[PDB]
Amino acid sequence: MSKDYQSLSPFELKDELIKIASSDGNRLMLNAGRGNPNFLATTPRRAFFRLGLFAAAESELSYSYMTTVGVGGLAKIDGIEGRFERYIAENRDQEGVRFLGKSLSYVRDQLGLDPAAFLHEMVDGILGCNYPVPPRMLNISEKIVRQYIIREMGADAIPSESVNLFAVEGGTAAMAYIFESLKLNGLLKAGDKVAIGMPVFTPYIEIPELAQYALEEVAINADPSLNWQYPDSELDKLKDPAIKIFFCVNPSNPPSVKMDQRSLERVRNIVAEHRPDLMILTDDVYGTFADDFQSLFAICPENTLLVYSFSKYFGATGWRLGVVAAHQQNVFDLALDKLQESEKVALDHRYRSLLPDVRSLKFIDRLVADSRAVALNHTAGLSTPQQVQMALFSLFALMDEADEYKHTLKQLIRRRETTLYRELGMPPLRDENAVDYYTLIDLQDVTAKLYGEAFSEWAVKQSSTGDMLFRIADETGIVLLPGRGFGSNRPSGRASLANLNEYEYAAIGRALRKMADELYAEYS
Amino acid sequence: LFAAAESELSYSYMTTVGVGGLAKIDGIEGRFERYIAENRDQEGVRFLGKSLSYV
Amino acid sequence: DELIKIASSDGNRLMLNAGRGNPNFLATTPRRAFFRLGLFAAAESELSYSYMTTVGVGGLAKIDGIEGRFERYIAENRDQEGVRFLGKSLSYVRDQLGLDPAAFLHEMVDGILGCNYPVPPRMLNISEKIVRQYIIREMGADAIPSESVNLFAVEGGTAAMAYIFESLKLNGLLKAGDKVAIGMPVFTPYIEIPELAQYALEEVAINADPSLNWQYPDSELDKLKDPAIKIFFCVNPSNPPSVKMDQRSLERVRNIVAEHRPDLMILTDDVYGTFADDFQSLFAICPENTLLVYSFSKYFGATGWRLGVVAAHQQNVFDLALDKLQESEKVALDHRYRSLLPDVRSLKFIDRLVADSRAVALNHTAGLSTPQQVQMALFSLFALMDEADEYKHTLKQLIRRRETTLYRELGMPPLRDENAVDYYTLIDLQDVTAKLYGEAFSEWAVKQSSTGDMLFRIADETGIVLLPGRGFGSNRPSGRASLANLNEYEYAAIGRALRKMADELYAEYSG
Amino acid sequence: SDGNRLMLNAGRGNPNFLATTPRRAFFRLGLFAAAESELSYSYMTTVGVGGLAKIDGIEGRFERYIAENRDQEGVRFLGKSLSYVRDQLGLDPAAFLHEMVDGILGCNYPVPPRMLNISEKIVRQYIIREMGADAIPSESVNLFAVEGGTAAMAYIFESLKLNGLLKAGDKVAIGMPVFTPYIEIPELAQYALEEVAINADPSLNWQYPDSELDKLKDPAIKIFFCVNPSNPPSVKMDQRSLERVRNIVAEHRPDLMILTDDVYGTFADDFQSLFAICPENTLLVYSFSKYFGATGWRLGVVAAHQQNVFDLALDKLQESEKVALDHRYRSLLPDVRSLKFIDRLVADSRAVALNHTAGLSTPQQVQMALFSLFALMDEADEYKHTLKQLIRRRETTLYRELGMPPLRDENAVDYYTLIDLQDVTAKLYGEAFSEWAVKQSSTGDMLFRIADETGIVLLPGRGFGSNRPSGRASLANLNEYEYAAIGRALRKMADELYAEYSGQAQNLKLAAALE
Ligand SMILES: *Cc1c(COP(=O)(O)O)cnc(C)c1O
Ligand SMILES: *Cc1c(COP(=O)(O)O)cnc(C)c1O
Ligand SMILES: *Cc1c(COP(=O)(O)O)cnc(C)c1O
Ligand SMILES: [Cl-]
Ligand SMILES: [Cl-]
Ligand SMILES: [Cl-]
Ligand SMILES: [Cl-]
Repeated sequence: MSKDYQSLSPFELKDELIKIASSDGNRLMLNAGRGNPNFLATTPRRAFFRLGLFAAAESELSYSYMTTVGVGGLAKIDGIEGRFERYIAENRDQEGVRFLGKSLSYVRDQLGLDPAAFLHEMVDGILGCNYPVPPRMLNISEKIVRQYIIREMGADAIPSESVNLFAVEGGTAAMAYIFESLKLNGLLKAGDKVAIGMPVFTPYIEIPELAQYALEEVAINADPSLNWQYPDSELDKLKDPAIKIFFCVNPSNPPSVKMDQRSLERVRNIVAEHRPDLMILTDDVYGTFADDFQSLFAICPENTLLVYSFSKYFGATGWRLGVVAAHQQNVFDLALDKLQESEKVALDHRYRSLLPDVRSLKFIDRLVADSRAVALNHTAGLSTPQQVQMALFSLFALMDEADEYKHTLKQLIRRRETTLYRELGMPPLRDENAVDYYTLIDLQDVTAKLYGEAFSEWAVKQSSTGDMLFRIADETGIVLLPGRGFGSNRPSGRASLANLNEYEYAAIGRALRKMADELYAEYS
Repeated sequence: LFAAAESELSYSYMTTVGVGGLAKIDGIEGRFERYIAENRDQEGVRFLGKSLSYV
Repeated sequence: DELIKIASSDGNRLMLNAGRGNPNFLATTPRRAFFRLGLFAAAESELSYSYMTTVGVGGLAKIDGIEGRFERYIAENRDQEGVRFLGKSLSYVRDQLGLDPAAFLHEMVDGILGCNYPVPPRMLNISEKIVRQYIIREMGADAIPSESVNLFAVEGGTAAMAYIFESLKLNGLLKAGDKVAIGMPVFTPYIEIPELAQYALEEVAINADPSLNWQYPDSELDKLKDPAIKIFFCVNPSNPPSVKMDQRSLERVRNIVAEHRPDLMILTDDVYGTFADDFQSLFAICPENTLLVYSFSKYFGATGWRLGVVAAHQQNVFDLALDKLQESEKVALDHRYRSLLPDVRSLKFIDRLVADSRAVALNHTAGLSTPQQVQMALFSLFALMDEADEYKHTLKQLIRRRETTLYRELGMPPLRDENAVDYYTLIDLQDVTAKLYGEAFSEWAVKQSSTGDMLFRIADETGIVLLPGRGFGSNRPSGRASLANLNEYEYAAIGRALRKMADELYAEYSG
Repeated sequence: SDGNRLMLNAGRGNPNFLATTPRRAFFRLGLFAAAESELSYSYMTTVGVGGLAKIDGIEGRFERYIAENRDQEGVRFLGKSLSYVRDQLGLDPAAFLHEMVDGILGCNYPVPPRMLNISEKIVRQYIIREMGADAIPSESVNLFAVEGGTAAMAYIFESLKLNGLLKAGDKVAIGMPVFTPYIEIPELAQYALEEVAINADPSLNWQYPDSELDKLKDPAIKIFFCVNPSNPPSVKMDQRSLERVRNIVAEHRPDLMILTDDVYGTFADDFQSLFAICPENTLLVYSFSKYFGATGWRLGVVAAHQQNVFDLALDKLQESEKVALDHRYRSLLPDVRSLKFIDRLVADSRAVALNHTAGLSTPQQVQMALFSLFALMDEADEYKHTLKQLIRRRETTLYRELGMPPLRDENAVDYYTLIDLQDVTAKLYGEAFSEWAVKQSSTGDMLFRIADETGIVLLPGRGFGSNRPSGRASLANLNEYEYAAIGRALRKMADELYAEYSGQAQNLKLAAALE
């Protein structure tokens, strides 16, 4: 397939290169531009499996008949704290159990929630024996996860009670649901313009283009000379009232830098002074990998729909865990109040089965209903075991006051960067906005640092992206994404610093150094 | 629980937080067989062992 | 001399006889890992012995199926620290270095049993790959392709220097009368060796300047431009001053080699590097001109293990110098190494170190014992796997705590800068007296005492012998302590003794 | 193959057996030591950092470790070790335990450098017993621990040169045949010594004839260099030979230096070293490699008697030579004329100035002391008998189809065995055939046939001067089916030589019946 990559003829060369890839991880980058982590948070997963064993015993205590097979009943909330405290006490030597005991203290003692309700939500939830209720998100899991979201998005000033979440099957489901609900509710109409922060991976460029949404894309271009920050002139394009929504991945993918303070402030001022109606849709999956991250959701909560995925930070791509966050008073609901009477009446009919007064149905709840064709709203929602795992990842981050996990992953990314660039003039100079979950390996910069500016200009002209990607693939079996495009004046390639082990980054550096040495030998 | 151990066998660095790597397919039958042999008294484990035979 | 007499102890004797402070701390996790690995290996060996007997006899461990058996041992012992470390080690080698896991485990098991001669003799295959990653990292030599670094495992830096001077002489790279520039001050043994009649080298001092916090001035380093100086011999971080060469200094040498002395040999002893902040070796700066000697002794608390390596870049000035010898010298060398290989002119200097270490003919049974190479690899893994440098911070904080305890009654520790290492610390009478009672008093006090009075007195009240101050000359009463070999109350006792002496000096002076 | 290459490159067979009890005792001692270190570390920390073990109270703590681990083989051995050192050698038990604990942690430089104090006393008891040197008071023997016999020979030749005991052109008598490395070292240009062969006689079963030993009476021969038991022949010098050397030293050459390598002594029956016969004239080199299957550990010792011919020769150097040595060794002590040769070996091994940090690593010395204790405490020699029976089992397997093993006498060692075609064919088909087969065949065809069918390369039989097709194998480095394959290949070859001899004979008869 290779959609992201493609986005003796030159075409067939590209096809041959794609065929070299041999791992699911390499193919995921070529097809969809995502780096699947090869690390994962184990403590909250062990806590999840240990909670399940406790829950299985709680279920068997509720089965009343002598049975030859394993059948259980529903766990009881009465007496649950004491039974859970016995389980904790009998298993102090099991890491997952110790984590569960601390998480109960955090929720009961720091969040101030009902301990038996928490334990029962977690036990019944991990048994997966009841439909999610309410469908938008389990009650205590929502309060736990939103504390995590607010902290990592740098949105401390927003009172936590003003934030609501819809738990979904990763950012992948969130985007599918959000675009469908914006169309269904007349918030995005045929011909409307969608401003997109670019560069961005292909799936997000593609969604608005679907014929089912007659949308026009307007590029808000990141500037390489500014280390991929969006210049004020680009951000100012958001002033055109024709742009109904600003769609952004922050930290970005592929550049992998977070928006700096100047950029965030610019957007905040454009919104307060010129576009109080602007809808913002931001995907902040990489936030925790940045230093002192602050989301567009923290800056303009009333105008932003935040999409947060747990996939990359917790190494949970296969768990499909995400949330859509909205402030209680937002521009989407303001926009719904402004629809023409004809659209409002059609929506009264569409959601009539949900509640008496549809005009009072908030957009975040329309997302839930639309995700399952409305009529099935009562059985909608993310599975309860998924919500439980999501809550345990959240508690793991929240209870780690010194951010040990976050520091561990950031040092791992830097260690890999050093290994990759060792033989290429060392890692590129970083700054406070660098995230580097993805890295751009530029031929001009590498050859310059190694043999000087003059050799480098002769080198890029002598070479090509295709040449570079082929030499690396042929020697290591790893196919990098084209950094700029096969026709570029500056041959470059991109790799994720999350999906390979050190000797593979070393091999890539060695293949590239070798190519640089042979070019210089010729230039000698 | 077996998979968490498999993931931790793939983590290369010293750390005080629990971090694991991707589980390896090489030698997996042997490690699974050891897990099964050591936990013959746990109901879930006997079931996993028979599942392998069925498949 | 008189000091050892009034204060007898192995620690004191070592300080005066060898100018070294033996660490009183040691890395234990990789040691427990070594002993646990040994228990696994003993069981592997016993199961390879085919006959029944009550006697403890074992056979050779088998490589086939070794990973599965090792994984069972790890899974069965999650509660033994040494075993968990071994489990992480397997992943680091398999997953981060990308080396064959069965080969790594068999090299470690076979190696700890010590049942086979080291092969190749220069260094076991996988231990070399593991240890060079550790060397490259701590020497701050990241820009050097690691496949270009080769190592010869030796019985500590002590064996390294002996091997190196003998091989440089035997191969005509350092002839009697050649000038050797030495970074001074340096401890006595390095002053003495080049001057043995056996080598008869002429020493040229590159003097560290106390007024620059013991860095070498550009004027001193420029002496290297003199072509008669064939080699620059340096301990960095230095012993006794204990500071690392600053950026200005390393760049000065790099320019000299690049612009004036492409042929200069460099021999650097960087055993204290890990105790410095952001250390960078001359090997990282001039890899093709430098023979690096690295000892595991001080950092790991492993003086008794005798673990060291000699590192060389695959393309280096020593082999260029071998290529530039006169043909008649080459012919003599062909006859010397004839038994080793058909084409002696292709024999690299690092492989000559190995052969010369055991009189050439015994080359195939030369090299560091295999259990020593296994322990060296485990110390190296322990540092590589410690991404946050926790062990390093712990030792640095321990050094600082001792320094604070030592100087508490002496005006506090001397102002530290980015190049400070302080494995050895200078206690200067004038400086201490100045901080306590004023420069006026310190100029007087200094004429009232002397290095000998100071040392004899401290040794008599505390049982501790300091190294006499070296580097200024003699003009200044002063002594050096190691912050690595004593416990807190002993540093407190030294400070107490010096303060009392300062207080008596002041009592007089005041009246 | 590495084992095959070792035989070809170094002329030695690496054992495939090893002493495990003393190794388990070493790893268990280490775990005890690690906990001792951790208890001397005073600060809370996340990483494993330890302090130095304390001697105060060490016996009680060690006794608790022993009592709590009665089920671990290594631990029982350790407990008996303490009794042996304390109750039989009469040494300080706390000092012994602290030397072993601090030693195995490898946290202090070896002191004194020549050898740890207690390890030296323990190892010399073992050396004296296995070398058959009991008549020598053990206090009269000093040892220098080194990195195997390999390091010993390098240090010894270098020290003999540096101190002027052997000068260019001096003659060195060498017991032959001997393996290659020892013929090559004396001829290096850096030594330039003249070699004089002392040839073992195959008709004397590889013993040195008196006429050969008598070559030592030549005053120009400064040293006799011998490997005993020998390699490659693998026989120990008999009583007659030892006595001949003893009489020559006593009557004609009181000044003769003897350098003997006795690594194979424990494989011989009732071994006696030249060191036991002429202690004052001999430097003994003993390696632990072969007997304990410890080639990778590199454990060796150089042994010298307190009063020896080496120090006498240093006292007889020209005053000009002593003045130069006064300068070489000045940093070590004030009276260089009192520095004994065994201590110059130590200083010279590390360029003199690094003397105080010279010496074998302490964990190596601890392992060597445990191998020594294991042998000393094995009163009935069970380990030795076990190894000898394994060697004999392999020998039986090798020769089963070759007419059974050759007749062994009281001087046989057979760590290496000589497969002599003349003997094998005589045993299979008679002397007449045997006399004919020795003329038809060659060592080269023997080695090629075996290598061709089995993958195993043997060493050519050396020492004969009358074309005797033969090859040598080590009985220490292969498994039974490999020795069986070697025997099968040889039997096949003997059968083809026989069919041909038989055919020629029948033809000779038919040809005559036609005339
Ligand atoms: C990796 C990635 C995600 C995660 O999507 P999920 O469906 O939640 O796994 C989201 N957005 C971007 C830009 C990504 O690169
Ligand atoms: C302590 C130290 C060493 C270590 O020598 P080893 O033989 O390796 O124990 C080396 N050089 C210097 C300058 C040191 O002070
Ligand atoms: C096997 C062997 C040795 C052992 O040498 P090390 O260096 O001690 O391993 C010594 N001498 C001879 C003749 C040998 O055959
Ligand atoms: Cl657990
Ligand atoms: Cl179960
Ligand atoms: Cl342990
Ligand atoms: Cl044991």
